[PDB]
This record gives sequence, C-alpha cells and structure tokens, in this order.
Amino acid sequence: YVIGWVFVWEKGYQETDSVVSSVTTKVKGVAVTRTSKLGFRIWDVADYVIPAQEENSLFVMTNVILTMNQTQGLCPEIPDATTVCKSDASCTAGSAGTHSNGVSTGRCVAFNGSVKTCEVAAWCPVEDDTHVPQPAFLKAAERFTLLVKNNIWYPKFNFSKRNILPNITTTYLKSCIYDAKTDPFCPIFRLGKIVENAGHSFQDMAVEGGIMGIQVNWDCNLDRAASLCLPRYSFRRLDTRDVEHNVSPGYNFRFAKYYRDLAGNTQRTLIKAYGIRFDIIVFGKAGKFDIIPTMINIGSGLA
Amino acid sequence: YVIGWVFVWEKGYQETDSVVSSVTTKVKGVAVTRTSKLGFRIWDVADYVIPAQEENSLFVMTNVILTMNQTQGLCPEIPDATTVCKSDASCTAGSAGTHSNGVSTGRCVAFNGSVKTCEVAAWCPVEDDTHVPQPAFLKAAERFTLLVKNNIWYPKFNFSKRNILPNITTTYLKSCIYDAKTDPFCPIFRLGKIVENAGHSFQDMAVEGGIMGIQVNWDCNLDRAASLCLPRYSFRRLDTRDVEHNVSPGYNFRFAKYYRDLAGNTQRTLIKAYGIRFDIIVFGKAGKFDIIPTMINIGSGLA
Amino acid sequence: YVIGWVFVWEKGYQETDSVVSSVTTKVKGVAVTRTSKLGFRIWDVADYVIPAQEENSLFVMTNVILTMNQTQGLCPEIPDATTVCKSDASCTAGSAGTHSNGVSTGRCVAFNGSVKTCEVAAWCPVEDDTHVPQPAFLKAAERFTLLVKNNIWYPKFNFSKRNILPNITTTYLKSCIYDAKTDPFCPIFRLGKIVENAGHSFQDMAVEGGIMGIQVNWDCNLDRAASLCLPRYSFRRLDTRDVEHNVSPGYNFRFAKYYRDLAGNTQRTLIKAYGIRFDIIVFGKAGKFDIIPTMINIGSGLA
Ligand SMILES: Nc1c(C(=O)O)cc(Nc2ccc(Nc3ccccc3)c(C(=O)O)c2)c2c1C(=O)c1ccccc1C2=O
Ligand SMILES: Nc1c(C(=O)O)cc(Nc2ccc(Nc3ccccc3)c(C(=O)O)c2)c2c1C(=O)c1ccccc1C2=O
Ligand SMILES: Nc1c(C(=O)O)cc(Nc2ccc(Nc3ccccc3)c(C(=O)O)c2)c2c1C(=O)c1ccccc1C2=O
Ligand SMILES: *[C@@H]1O[C@H](CO)[C@@H](O[C@@H]2O[C@H](CO)[C@@H](O)[C@H](O)[C@H]2NC(C)=O)[C@H](O)[C@H]1NC(C)=O
Ligand SMILES: *[C@@H]1O[C@H](CO)[C@@H](O[C@@H]2O[C@H](CO)[C@@H](O)[C@H](O)[C@H]2NC(C)=O)[C@H](O)[C@H]1NC(C)=O
Ligand SMILES: *[C@@H]1O[C@H](CO)[C@@H](O[C@@H]2O[C@H](CO)[C@@H](O)[C@H](O)[C@H]2NC(C)=O)[C@H](O)[C@H]1NC(C)=O
Ligand SMILES: *[C@@H]1O[C@H](CO)[C@@H](O)[C@H](O)[C@H]1NC(C)=O
Ligand SMILES: *[C@@H]1O[C@H](CO)[C@@H](O)[C@H](O)[C@H]1NC(C)=O
Ligand SMILES: *[C@@H]1O[C@H](CO)[C@@H](O)[C@H](O)[C@H]1NC(C)=O
Repeated sequence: YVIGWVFVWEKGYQETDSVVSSVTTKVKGVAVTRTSKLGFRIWDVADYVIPAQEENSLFVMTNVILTMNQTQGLCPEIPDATTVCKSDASCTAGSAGTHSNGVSTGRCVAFNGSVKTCEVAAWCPVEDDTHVPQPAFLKAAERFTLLVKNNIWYPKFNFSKRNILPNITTTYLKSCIYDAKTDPFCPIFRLGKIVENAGHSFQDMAVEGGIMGIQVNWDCNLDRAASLCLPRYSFRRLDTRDVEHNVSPGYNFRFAKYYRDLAGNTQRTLIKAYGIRFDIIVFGKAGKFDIIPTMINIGSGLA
Repeated sequence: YVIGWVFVWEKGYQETDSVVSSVTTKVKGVAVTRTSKLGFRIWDVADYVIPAQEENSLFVMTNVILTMNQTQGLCPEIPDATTVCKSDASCTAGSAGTHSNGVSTGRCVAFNGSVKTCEVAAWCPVEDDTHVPQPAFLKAAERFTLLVKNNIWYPKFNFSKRNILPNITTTYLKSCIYDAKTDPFCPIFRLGKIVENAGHSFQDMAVEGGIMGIQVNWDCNLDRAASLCLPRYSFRRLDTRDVEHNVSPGYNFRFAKYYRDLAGNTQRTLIKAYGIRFDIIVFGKAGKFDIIPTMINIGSGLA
Repeated sequence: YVIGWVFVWEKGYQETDSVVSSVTTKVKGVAVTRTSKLGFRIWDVADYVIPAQEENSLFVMTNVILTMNQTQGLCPEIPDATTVCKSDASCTAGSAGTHSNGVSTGRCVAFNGSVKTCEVAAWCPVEDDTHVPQPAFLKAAERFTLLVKNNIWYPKFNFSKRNILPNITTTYLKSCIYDAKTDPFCPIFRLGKIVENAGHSFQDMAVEGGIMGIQVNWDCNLDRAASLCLPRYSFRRLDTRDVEHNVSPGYNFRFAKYYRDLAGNTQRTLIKAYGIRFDIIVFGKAGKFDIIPTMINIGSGLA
C-alpha cells in the first residue's frame, strides 16, 4: 500500500499551473423615494456605480457626505484635539500638518461651541465628517444584484472555461440569484447576501463603507471532463472594524466637481462618498495527469 | 543516457519563479466624416479611449446608443415578453423586477405597435436597445494603433527587462506595426489586427462589443544572456458569442452625464457605450541554473 | 550532517503557496501659491489625484500642459522633421500617418519660424508639447504622503493579515512617516522619499512623468507566530529615461473636457497631464511545516 498510495494521494503526478483570468461586472437594481405627483431623484446603475468599470472590481455608493458651494479663502479648522486651541501656540503660521487641508495664519480664530480653532487658508467652508449620516443614504442597495462574469485560461493547455456553465440558459439566468444550497453556479449575487455570507450585516457596513471579496475559486483535476471542471464561491470582508486600535478611515473616496458662471466665478462641490467596494478575487490552480513529468516525479518514488 | 537526460530535459535544475509586471498603454489614430467647408466631430485619442487609463487594460468605444433629454417621471417599459401585457396582472404595483429600471404603478399603459406595456416610475423616456446600430459608429477604429509598454521584474534576482528590446530605435519605433512574420518585437499593434489574429472579424465584433486579450508571454532560460531573454505575443478573444445559449449582454458600459439651467431644471443623458476592451494579460515564469537548489533536486535523481 | 541539513535548510518541508491580496490608497497634503488678500487655486486631494481610485495603483499630477479653446477646423502641424515641408510632396491629401492628430489637405501651409508645415483637418489649434514646462507645476508634491493599506490572504490556510500591524496605534499612526532605519511598519510614505529610495530625484522625475513601484513584500515561516509574520518594503522605478535610444513618451495621459453655450457652440480643452504613477506591487509566498506533504518531500531524501 504505502509507496503507491502516498504518491497517488499527494499528486506528484498531474502537472499544474496557476490561472490566468479575466472578469466583467454589472450591478442591476433601482432605488427611490416619493412616487407619482411628486419628485425625488430615482437611482439606477448609471448613478450609483461610479466609476463605471474597474479592473477585477466595482464600487457601490452606500452613503454620501456633501461639501457645498466652495471658494478658496479663510475659515476655521474642524474641532479635533490635535488643533483645538485655547490661543495660538503650536499652530505655526505658514505651516500645514499632514492631517490638514489648508495652511495656518498663526491665528486661533473663534468658532461656535468649543469657542476657537486654528485658522486655515483653504477651500472654505472645510469638510465636516464628525457625524457619518445614519441610516445610510442608499439603504435600498442591500437588494441590488451584481453579475460576475469570469473567464479562465490555463497556459499549460489549449484549455479555457466561462463561469456561466455550458448548461445554464436564458430563462433561468434572467431571474436566478446565487445560493450555495440550491443554485451553486448562477453568476448573479445579491449585494446584501454577499456581505451576509461573510458574517457581517449590510445594515451597518453601509454606514462607514468597507471592502468585500468574492473569492471565485477554481480547482480542477482536468483528467475527468471539461464538463466536470467547475467554480466554487466564497465571500470575505477585507477591511476591518478595529477602531481606536485604528485602521485609518473605513473605505471611502473623495471626488469633486467644479463649475463657473459665464463671468468665471469658480466653485467646487465635493462628495465624500462612503461605499462598499467589491473585488472579484479570482484564484486557481489546476492539474492534469501528463505521463512525461509524472515519470520524473514518481521516478523519485520508484527508487 | 536515461538518468542524466531525464533530469537535464525536465529541468529539476534551474530555480524558477513567476513574474511581477507593470504596463502602460496608449491608442493613436483619428476618425472623421465630412471635410473642409463642413462640420462633423473629428475623433481622437482624447475622445474615444475613455476612461483615460486602467490597470493593465484599455477601452475603445466602437458603437454608441444615445439616451437623451431625460427627467424623472411616468412612462412605458420597452416591449419585451417578460412584461408585455394584455392588461395588468403579474406587474404588481410598488414592485420592480431585477431586469428593470423603474417601479410599477399597477397600470398596463398603452404604447404604440404592440398596443400596451407595464408602466414604470423611472428616468423617462426609458433606454431602448432593441436595435444595436449597424454599421458600428466608430467603424474607422479598425486602423487605430495600441502601444503596449511592459516591464518585467523577477524577485528571485536583481533582474528586470523592458518589452521595447534594447536594440529597437527611434526612427523604426515611430512607424513599426507588429507582425509575427517580420517584426516580432515592435510594441505597437493595430486594433483590427489584434482581433484578426484571434480569428474574429473587427467588422462584426465592433457592433455589440467584446473583450480582447494581448497575451504578452515571457519565458526565459536566464543562463544564456540578458540579450537573449525575449517576449512572445499571442491574441485571444475573452467574451463569447453564445447567444440564446446566453452570456448576458456583449461587453458594454452605461455611463451618463447630467446638467441644469441656472434655474436648476435637471437633466441626464446616458450613453450605452459598446466597445472592445483590451486586457494586457502579462504572464511569465523564468528559470536560472543555480547549483545550491539544483543539488537537492538532482540529488533525488542521483540516488 | 549532510542529509538532514540539506533538506532542513532548503525547506522541502513546509507547504507553500503564493498570496492573494487587496489594497487601498489615499494621498494627503496641500499645495498653494499667494496667501490672504490674494487668490490662486489651492490644491488638495480632491484635485491632484484624478482618477480618484484605481486597482492596486494611484496617480499624482506633477506637471500639466494646457490645450485651450478648441474647435474642429483647419490649422498647421507642429514643426517636427517627419512632416516639416519645403512644399507639399509626401504629405498625401486625404491621408493621416499614425503619429498625427488630423488629415492632410495636400497643402504645405505657411507657419512662423521654420516657414511652413503640412496642413491638417483637426481639432485646432494643435497640441504643442515641444517644451515640457520647468520647474514642474505641482513642485510641492514631493512633500505629500501616500497611505498604503494592504490585506493578505493565504487560501491554503484560514490565515490573513493587515499591513497596519496589530500593535500600531492611533496617536502614532496620525503622524508616522516610513523610514527603513526607525519605523519599518508605518503604512504612510512620503512621495519624494518613495522616489529617493529608488535612487532617482523627484525634482527631475516630476518634469516629464514616470512610473513608480512600492514593492510590499511578504515572506513568512508561519510556524513561528502570527505576531511574527511581517511585511518588508522596497521601492523601484518602473519607466526608464533611455531617450534617443527611445521608450516612446515618459508616462502621461491626455484627458479632456468639453462645453457649449446655450446656443450649442462646442469647445474642448485638453490637459496633457504628466505625473508619477504609484503601483502597489504586492507579492508574497509563505510556508508552513505541515507533516503530510513533508513526509513525501523528505521521503525522497530519506531513501
Ligand atoms: N451635483 C450633485 C448635486 C447638486 O449639485 O445638487 C447633488 C447630489 N446629491 C443629492 C442629494 C440629495 C438630493 N435631494 C434630497 C434628498 C433627500 C431629501 C430631500 C432632498 C439631491 C437632489 O435633490 O437632486 C441631490 C449629487 C451631485 C453629484 O454630482 C453626484 C455625482 C456622483 C454621484 C452622486 C452625486 C450626488 O449625490
Ligand atoms: N454630450 C454628448 C453629446 C451631446 O450632448 O450632444 C453627443 C455625443 N455624441 C454625438 C453623436 C453624433 C453627433 N452628430 C452627428 C453624427 C452623425 C451624423 C449627424 C450628426 C454629435 C454632434 O453633432 O456633436 C454628437 C456625445 C456626448 C458625450 O458627452 C460623450 C461623452 C463621452 C464619449 C462620447 C460622447 C458622445 O458621443
Ligand atoms: N478647466 C480647467 C481650467 C480652466 O478651464 O480654466 C484650468 C485648469 N488649470 C489652471 C492652471 C493655472 C491657473 N492659474 C494660474 C496659475 C499660475 C499663475 C497664474 C495663474 C488656473 C486658474 O487660474 O484657475 C487653472 C484646469 C482645469 C481642469 O478642468 C482640470 C481638471 C483636472 C485636473 C486639473 C485641471 C486644471 O488644471
Ligand atoms: C449544470 O449541470 C450540472 C451537472 O453536474 C449541475 O450540477 C450541480 O452540481 C453540484 C455539485 O457541484 C450538485 O450539488 C448539484 O446538486 C448539481 N445540480 C443539480 C440540479 O443536481 C448544475 O446544477 C447544472 N446547472 C443548473 C443551472 O442546474
Ligand atoms: C533586435 O536584435 C535581435 C537579435 O536576435 C533580433 O532578433 C530576431 O529574433 C527572432 C527570433 O526570436 C528571429 O526570427 C528574427 O529573424 C530576428 N530578427 C532579425 C532581423 O533577423 C531583433 O529583430 C532585433 N530588433 C529589430 C527591430 O530587428
Ligand atoms: C510592533 O511590535 C514589533 C515587535 O517585534 C516591533 O518590531 C520591530 O521589528 C524590527 C525587525 O523586524 C526591528 O528592527 C525593530 O527594532 C522592532 N521595533 C522596535 C521598536 O524595536 C514594531 O516596531 C512594533 N511597532 C511599532 C510601531 O513600534
Ligand atoms: C451658493 O450659495 C449662495 C448663498 O450662500 C447662493 O446665493 C448661490 O446661488 C449658491 N450658488 C449656486 C450656484 O447655487
Ligand atoms: C430637450 O428637448 C426639448 C424638446 O423636447 C427642447 O425644447 C429642449 O431645448 C431640449 N433641451 C436641451 C438642453 O437641449
Ligand atoms: C475663447 O477665446 C476667445 C478669444 O480667442 C474669447 O473671446 C472667448 O471668450 C474664449 N472662450 C471662453 C469660453 O472663454
């Protein structure tokens, strides 16, 4: 038993290589407030997915903080301890610490509540993120569906395969949603269910944003059949909620847009967009018997 | 013969590792209609490539469907069987299926031709994609040229190399275009020829969009010379045309832009951009003799 | 000694696999000119980082060439030797070479200095890049800081780890900046220091743009402790300055924006943005003892 079995279980036979992959992704679903005889911006795939595509990944804008009607000028910093001031002292004029968004004048200017903060020359008013809004603005996004289409290639063979298996069909695929118990190959996932299979609740993760991984895992013993090489799915949170132990901000990005009247009087407005980012983290290795390399590997065992 | 030859052919000697890579890409070429004394938007690299860069990849906008002059409001759905209606029945008021772009009122509203469809509260009018325009709008894109610049690094060595080989020169590189028979190292490819070397015709693939892979393949026996480690090129289609057997849509994306008068009356306009996406799918393994690890590997053979 | 030691040093024991990774990046810092009682656009993270995110990578806009107030029409080509003309000859009417941005009329039109160039139908005036401005416009970017947050996963284990090590804390992390001699684990790098650790000077590399790699390298003997698996950092230039020996342009991209009056009279303006691109090139392999696969590998040694 021993000698044959150990090589046969271990697979020193089968020649193996790691997988070359390509991906495309779409989100589908709509969100709204009010109805007929009324107006409120209805949300679709052309709004909430920006940027429209990324390599192996996509974003969903779950919650938004709005910075409005800016010009460049003079205003107070936000009340945070590292430059809350009784009077000017460490806030050196003509200097700007790496946390900041503007340059000191040397003045501890008055500000409401806590009675003063250090001044900055900056875009004004400053960005305030002291209270990330709750509930998360795009609360309806839990129900949206992500389509993950993936093609795998093995350079050690003429082989390739598409994650939409060769027996899935139109009238099913227009309404299937993935479930590991009943539909192990439908390429469509429901965003709330991506996060729930990772053990987190989308109700909360949507507030401050985060990063989410669809681990499309490929592993094939290519000896059997092309009909029998198959994908398996798993889901992982990739940020972490270790606050005060710290991690810098929960995942977000801070794009802006900018405008003028005909007379040229500039403004920016800035969106601190909090969201969940979905990374389609494909990985695989696959093996095929192949006698030539096997004879060497098993040859060490044959001695 | 046997014992030495099998190890010598197989390369249990040579120590090997898989490649760390970076890429940059530009497209060059122009497209037009009309001439002097006339006006029609002339197309260049600043228009047709959007988004301007992506990781290991780029897009070319071959064909465009235009959704115009929108507001949020009340309008019919497109005539497709899953909600063509004789009268209201399954189209439940206050509900929206995952195919859709708006919410039911419960009314099977009249619409022209096929006499009715279910209503949605939505962006209106709805997106129509029942007839992807032919010939493809940017027909001239077949002649455009993509420059692929790639640098490879092997962490098991101090080694790196640039795919623009160390003997290519200015006056050649300003006009070379790749051909596997005569110019195996020119970094410039012609888009129509990328697709033709994959066996497809750009004349048709430009209509409904798709995904295309430049497999820049590196494989070196580093023992020989740095002058003799070299890239090899190959081209693969990565989407598939298995319609009715289905694949969801052919590759496209659906960005939009949005506007107001000074009085604030909003619009969007939405581009369903169909195109070819080019993925610069670099992969390599390379090997160098190295006596220390060889002595172990060949040691199993020496027994 | 020999038999045990060679297997024990070489690590045919320990089972090993290559790493699955995710990344997020932010830049922080500000740049300015003039002060109070004066106006000049102040620069922050919402301006200079565009595009707002990319997979494993980010851009910093170090230097900008401006193409202004365009319409489509008739104008001369830039004075470059491959179509500087004494009179019309090779510049065939209705043809456009792959270097160009417009189509020949067959006329060698007059132009100032060198007295003529071939005409193009084009966007006009043409893009001029004959003198990349010096010093680089965003000179202050040397002082900006990039935060690199990286999570690693090993599919051969339940294992994962975050590059912000489990003993880094808030009040340090709000002001640490990386240095291989004193702070080997702070996730924040200073852009000028990224380039200086690669041996180049940011003072010059900022002029014509280029590509820069933060090689976050993971290598763990997982036997020891999760507390003792640790990242190591290194920095590499990935473009090259081999001019005249050539490389096509130094790294840049050429986005544009476009506008109309209410009457619809179109313009574009085009930014040839030169910058440094930062690629967070994570790679790792890690090994853990594991007796089952070891017994096979060492079994060849035991014979
Ligand atoms: N320009 C803008 C502007 C603006 O300038 O008004 C406002 C924006 N939000 C927004 C948020 C709430 C809104 N109302 C509202 C909601 C609840 C109760 C009562 C009233 C309304 C609106 O009433 O329209 C508009 C955005 C952008 C973007 O540009 C933008 C770009 C990309 C993604 C998202 C956005 C975005 O959210
Ligand atoms: N805003 C717009 C607008 C608009 O608002 O008019 C129109 C657009 N197309 C378009 C198409 C055809 C056009 N004429 C035409 C062609 C044949 C025969 C007769 C007449 C004309 C035009 O005559 O100018 C314009 C686009 C955008 C984008 O924003 C845009 C953004 C990114 C990529 C592409 C586009 C785009 O194609
Ligand atoms: N639209 C624009 C426009 C415009 O239309 O005026 C001008 C732009 N530059 C710019 C450069 C210099 C400026 N002054 C100045 C500097 C030194 C001495 C004296 C005067 C001023 C300004 O005075 O404001 C403005 C940009 C954009 C973008 O759209 C843009 C988009 C993304 C990144 C960068 C840019 C950008 O640099
Ligand atoms: C496509 O055909 C295959 C045939 O094997 C179906 O396979 C499923 O395989 C998993 C194990 O990998 C089983 O747990 C399931 O029970 C199988 N399905 C069924 C219906 O028994 C696959 O399901 C087929 N595709 C569809 C859409 O059913
Ligand atoms: C750069 O130098 C090399 C020297 O080997 C040229 O190599 C070509 O190599 C392939 C095989 O890999 C041969 O089929 C070609 O015939 C070789 N070229 C020639 C001209 O014979 C390479 O072509 C050189 N670069 C250029 C631009 O010619
Ligand atoms: C977190 O704890 C570790 C404990 O090992 C600190 O480890 C540093 O490890 C390197 C070698 O990898 C040594 O050269 C350093 O001297 C160690 N640091 C010190 C302070 O001695 C690590 O530095 C700790 N984190 C912080 C922020 O200090
Ligand atoms: C900006 O805010 C002011 C009031 O603070 C308002 O008058 C102005 O119209 C706003 N700008 C725009 C473009 O809405
Ligand atoms: C939108 O269409 C209407 C006619 O349906 C037209 O009057 C209006 O000017 C259009 N809007 C714009 C901004 O062109
Ligand atoms: C474009 O330039 C002309 C002068 O050449 C100027 O009159 C016009 O106002 C400029 N356009 C804009 C929108 O500034």
